[PDB]
Amino acid sequence: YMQRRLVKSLEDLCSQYDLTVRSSTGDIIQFIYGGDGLDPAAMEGKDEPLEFKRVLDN
Amino acid sequence: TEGRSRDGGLRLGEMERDCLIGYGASMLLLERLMISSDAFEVDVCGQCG
Amino acid sequence: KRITTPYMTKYERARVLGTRALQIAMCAPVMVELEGETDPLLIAMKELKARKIPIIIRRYLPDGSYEDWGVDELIITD
Amino acid sequence: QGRFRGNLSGKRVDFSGRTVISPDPNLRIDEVAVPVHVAKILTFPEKVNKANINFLRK
Amino acid sequence: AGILFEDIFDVKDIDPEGKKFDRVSRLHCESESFKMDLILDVNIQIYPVDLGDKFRLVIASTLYEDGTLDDGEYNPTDDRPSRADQFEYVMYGKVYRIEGDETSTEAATRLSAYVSYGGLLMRLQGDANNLHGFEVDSRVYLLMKKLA
Amino acid sequence: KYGINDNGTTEPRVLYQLDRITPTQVEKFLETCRDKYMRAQMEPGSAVGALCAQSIGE
Amino acid sequence: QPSLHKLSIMAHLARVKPHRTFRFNECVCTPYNADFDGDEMNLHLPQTEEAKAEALVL
Ligand SMILES: [Mg+2]
Repeated sequence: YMQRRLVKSLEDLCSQYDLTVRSSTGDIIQFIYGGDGLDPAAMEGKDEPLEFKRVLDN
Repeated sequence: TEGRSRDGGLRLGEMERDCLIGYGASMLLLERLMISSDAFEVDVCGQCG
Repeated sequence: KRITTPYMTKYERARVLGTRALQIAMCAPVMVELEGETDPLLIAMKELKARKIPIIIRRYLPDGSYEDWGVDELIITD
Repeated sequence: QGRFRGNLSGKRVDFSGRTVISPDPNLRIDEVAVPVHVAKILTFPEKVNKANINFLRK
Repeated sequence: AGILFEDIFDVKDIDPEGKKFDRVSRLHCESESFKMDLILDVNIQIYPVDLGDKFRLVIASTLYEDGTLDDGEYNPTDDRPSRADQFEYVMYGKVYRIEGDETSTEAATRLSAYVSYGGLLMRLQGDANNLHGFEVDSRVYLLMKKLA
Repeated sequence: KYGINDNGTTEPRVLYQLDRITPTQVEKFLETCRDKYMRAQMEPGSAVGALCAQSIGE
Repeated sequence: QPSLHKLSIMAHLARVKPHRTFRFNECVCTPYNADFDGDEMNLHLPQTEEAKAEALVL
């Protein structure tokens, strides 16, 4: 039930091409997604986009 | 129809619709919840609605 | 000039391969020389790797302004 | 079982199946082994074009 | 002679932290002619090592004494006189980490060479003048023979 | 700590293996970091509210 | 069937096999939270080339 409420509240949000996140009407929620503009699915480090020491050893 | 004994077919629930929203598969969600369930052409008047 | 991202996103890749495989499933001319591949989605992916799909992506910014990008001039990746 | 909660929110679909699962490591990780008695029923409409006329005749 | 290193070692301790494994023991050695210390894993089923033993260790970049550095693939079946005939235990691994020590704050010359024989490690630590010719990703043949 | 002159002429040449970094590796390092940062951005169109809802409800 | 996160539904490339069970590789048990104890898993075959392509890519 908690997840059904969170889905019905959040599902309209989408990341536009100018990298803002706007609601269904067009009001801005965030000017950039999460401050940096980065995907959580591509985080190689602890919530950071790279881990430089591992890449340099690579 | 509903169950196995009626040769019924499965159910896209309220949660698998959410999961298909999460991928951003717009046309797959359209195809599942319209074309392979009940497709129908209406004609809507544009002036009176 | 065009300000949006030069990488083809995964949604643009999915729909360009969808519309192109649908057109090749109907009797459209195939731009690359196919080699006995039958499933039209494979023919669309072979067209995408060789950069010959005749699709222009029109990306709409939410104010109303748009940008036309050819599929052959995006930077596709895995 | 009304219109909204019963038929608009989530509706039953066809071209579907339901079977008990059992493991098989010999497949790749992006393959599923569909039985024959389900794959004879589930169909995909393949439009005839120039690339696959000789396949669909067979 | 494509020898990188050749010295006589003496075993100081056979199993430091208990017999963790059945077939492999973690030797801790030390040399005579130089001030080398040697951590080594050997296969003690095929080649038993006791506590006060004393062996001669050789690390060479090739097994052929004419200096033929051609090694596309090793052949166990072919027979020809090689360097391994003078020895009783021949492994083969890769150097993977040359690393300077951190225990001294300035003006030290002790270097460590970690050589991994398919998982069986070896720390060859000593003065930097002895270890000339070690590089990362070079493939060495260890050779070894007990002395009377 | 090791007394290595930067001209490249000290005699135990194994000492140049300690913290070895070359300009080719610096070029490949910076290109790999730029490529990972460019592929790690939130792609536009991503249904990011649904990802928030599922990543909290799971 | 109880679809918690978005990896409760993925798309595999089917292969037909004689016996009567859906057989997938066991490395994919962690997304579905399947357990092979008589668990059932639904199948959905898309009927349109756009639906195939969106399933295969996304
Ligand atoms: Mg279970």
